[PDB]
Amino acid sequence: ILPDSVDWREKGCVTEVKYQGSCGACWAFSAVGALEAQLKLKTGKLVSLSAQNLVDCSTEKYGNKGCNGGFMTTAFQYIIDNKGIDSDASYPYKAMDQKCQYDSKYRAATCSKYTELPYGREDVLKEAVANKGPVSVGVDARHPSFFLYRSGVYYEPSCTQNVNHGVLVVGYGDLNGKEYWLVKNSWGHNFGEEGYIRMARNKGNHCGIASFPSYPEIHH
Amino acid sequence: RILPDSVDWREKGCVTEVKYQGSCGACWAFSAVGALEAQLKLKTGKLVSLSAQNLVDCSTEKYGNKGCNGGFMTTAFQYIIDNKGIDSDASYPYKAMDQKCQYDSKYRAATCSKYTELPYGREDVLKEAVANKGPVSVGVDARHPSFFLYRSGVYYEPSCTQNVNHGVLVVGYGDLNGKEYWLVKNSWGHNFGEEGYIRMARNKGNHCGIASFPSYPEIHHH
Ligand SMILES: CNC(=O)CCS(=O)(=O)N1CCN(c2ccc3nncn3n2)CC1
Ligand SMILES: CNC(=O)CCS(=O)(=O)N1CCN(c2ccc3nncn3n2)CC1
Repeated sequence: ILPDSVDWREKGCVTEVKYQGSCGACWAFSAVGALEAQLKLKTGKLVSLSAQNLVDCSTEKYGNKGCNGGFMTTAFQYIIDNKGIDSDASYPYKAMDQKCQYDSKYRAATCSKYTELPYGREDVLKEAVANKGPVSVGVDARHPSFFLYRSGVYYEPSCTQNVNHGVLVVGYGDLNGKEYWLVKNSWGHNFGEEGYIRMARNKGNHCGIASFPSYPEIHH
Repeated sequence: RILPDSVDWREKGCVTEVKYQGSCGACWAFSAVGALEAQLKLKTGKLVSLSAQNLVDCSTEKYGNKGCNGGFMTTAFQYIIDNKGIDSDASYPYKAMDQKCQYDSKYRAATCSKYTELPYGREDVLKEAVANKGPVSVGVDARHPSFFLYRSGVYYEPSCTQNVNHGVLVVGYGDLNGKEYWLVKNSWGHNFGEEGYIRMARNKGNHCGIASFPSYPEIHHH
């Protein structure tokens, strides 16, 4: 039986909200956010990981275009193949495409594998969030309502399953019986609920939130 | 590692005739039914072309697909799961255009119980899956002039990228004159390449993104 509500912030597995700026690196923030929780579960250390390392190094060979978009799964595969990702501290975020400056001397995390959840299954996503950790997802954020969101459970009638924005599901619950996904965004601490959006849950895969979920894992 | 050096699923009667998608970007749909066709043959002993048009018309907005304007092999598989079936090509023929969903369970020729996405860019994992499970849905970069003009041998395009735009089916692998290849069934009719097939470079750094996004469906016992 799954818990009615989950929040990975209460378990000390979620870093401060970041600000992607004018660089379309949401995919990179989504991927490091998921791995940050698994690093905390593995080492007891909460460490922001380097989104810039993914933008600069997980490039053409991973089907990624840095500030012009990419994939959380191919980010995870890069971390696998690369045998690490640097700390945000050692490889900070500049909101630009740069030459790969990865250095193994600044490795903060590894990744052994990743798992893609089945298309559109909100019950499978609930299990994964309860049982495994925060989950990288794509949502359709290409509606003005997403940008103007301030508080409560987000529902956009024009929302589609054509997802274009990488974010991190860090929990779920209900607001007076209105069910939501708790979503960490990468638009800084002033966006929505101090960087978070509660997106309608069990509403026919609303904005494609359960379209393409994935989570990484660390060996041991 | 421990796989056969060559595979060709046409030797097992698991591959249908090459199809012609025409002026409709339904390669995703052809890729998906092609993979499921092999699994249907392995399960029931019968080779039956399945309805790419059924996917175009029915596996739509909900599945992140745009019919003649592109889609995904995985969300196609998910549609066949959710729908509990896919009609035969014969009952629901291909028109190279977007139509209203006309799926009818009276003409169901296959089901799907699950699908599997392979890890990004791992040609050894793709080899195992092709040997051990059957044909595999993949995306390739088919944007380069050289691809349209391919006639024979092993295709290697230095300008190829991992930006894939075209859904096709890996039906085998091997080596020709000291070049390792993937055997790829295309959906541009039998005038294209080797009666509708292209041999694409294998173990050449994930050439044209062939191993970028592989997937295969399965059919369970009940
Ligand atoms: C600039 N914006 C971005 O970089 C965001 C990209 S995203 O989060 O919107 N999303 C990532 C995952 N993706 C798929 C697609 C098919 C699939 N089949 N299996 C997995 N996937 N993943 C779709 C796009
Ligand atoms: C008109 N053209 C088409 O319809 C062809 C589309 S495709 O075959 O080129 N290809 C399908 C698989 N797709 C992904 C992407 C991300 C991902 N992450 N995980 C799995 N995927 N799969 C990429 C696109």
